[PDB]
Amino acid sequence: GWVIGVDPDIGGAIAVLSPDGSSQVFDNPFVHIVVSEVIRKRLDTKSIIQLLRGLDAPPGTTAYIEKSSPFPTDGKQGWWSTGFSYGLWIASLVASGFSVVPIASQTWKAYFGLMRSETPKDDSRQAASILFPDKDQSLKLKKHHGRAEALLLAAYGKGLVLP
Amino acid sequence: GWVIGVDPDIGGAIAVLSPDGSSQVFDNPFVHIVVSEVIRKRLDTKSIIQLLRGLDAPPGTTAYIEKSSPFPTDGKQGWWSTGFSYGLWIASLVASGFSVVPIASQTWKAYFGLMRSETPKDDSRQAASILFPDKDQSLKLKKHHGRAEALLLAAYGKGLVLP
DNA sequence: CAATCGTGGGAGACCTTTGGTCTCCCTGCAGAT
DNA sequence: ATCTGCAGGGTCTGGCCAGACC
DNA sequence: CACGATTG
Ligand SMILES: [Mn+2]
Ligand SMILES: [Mn+2]
Ligand SMILES: [Mn+2]
Ligand SMILES: [Mn+2]
Repeated sequence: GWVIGVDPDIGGAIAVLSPDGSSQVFDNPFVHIVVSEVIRKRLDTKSIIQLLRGLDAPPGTTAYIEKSSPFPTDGKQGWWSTGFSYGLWIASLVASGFSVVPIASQTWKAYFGLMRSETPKDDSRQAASILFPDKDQSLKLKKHHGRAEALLLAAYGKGLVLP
Repeated sequence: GWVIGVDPDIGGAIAVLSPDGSSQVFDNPFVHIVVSEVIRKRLDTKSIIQLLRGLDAPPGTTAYIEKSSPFPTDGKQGWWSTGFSYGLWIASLVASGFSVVPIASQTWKAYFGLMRSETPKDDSRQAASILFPDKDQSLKLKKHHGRAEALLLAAYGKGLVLP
């Protein structure tokens, strides 16, 4: 009954579903660092691992993480950060005792009927609100689509269905 | 007394130096996976974690990892893998109780006088053989330059000097 | 703070800082000795 | 196996093609 | 997706 979902990008989130139906969602911790004399956001390694140590999810809990698949038209910094966020999350999840199952974005979108949307991030927040109504106040901003994708990944791995 | 050096690429290595002067060097564990219907080498996350947790180095031991600096002329997959390997190693080292200090490749090269070499991989192997003569049999192949790079990073953090 | 937009990008360490100069790692294939 | 050369590249799923996505 | 802006 324990399922973890991870949206790994810099505005992403981690969702935890418990066997009693309750859910948690945490924004991905980040820090500001200096790269090439400008400011960049990067995931906070220590806060991520400290977040995972304090979860009540037992070892062997499956973590469903979105498969890294950046676009060819994305720049090389987008490719680096997609890879960096992917490896940092996977290593943190494996070291915390969790079994990592990568899920393509096409898989959970087709599962919830979210393919070919004009507003995919808004539809994600709507679908996660319907699946997790106690998280509806945590999904009202446009920036909360990372929270929704983490919830939908965990909802996919748990086998929940929309009404 | 205890210093760890990490060369994070797919042919890289991790070197561990003990306060009695002895040394160990392990090739980076990897697996073959399928990406876009071809075979790719990716770092073996679970084997890296259990390698770090089998070390006798106490928690708080500083792990010097080569700083990520892919070239602008490198392709977007090289940027992805450089980022992925960097984040996978950093999260693995932090979760195992080690403190991570990134070191630019120019830093330990200048400290050992290896800059502007026409055969830099050969020179790293010869420099590591002189610093760690019980690893001379483990540095005889050209592919062993990742073992040398990890040994030299660890030698930089320990303050060793060449004769 | 929160949202929107347009394009896809290096980064780093000294030298003798206040910018300039110069340096450095790879991946992913194919083929050959 | 081990080394060399060279240019810098998507990847995925639902069934080689088609069409989808961060 | 990232990055480096601009918008109120
Ligand atoms: Mn995502
Ligand atoms: Mn996201
Ligand atoms: Mn290296
Ligand atoms: Mn290397």
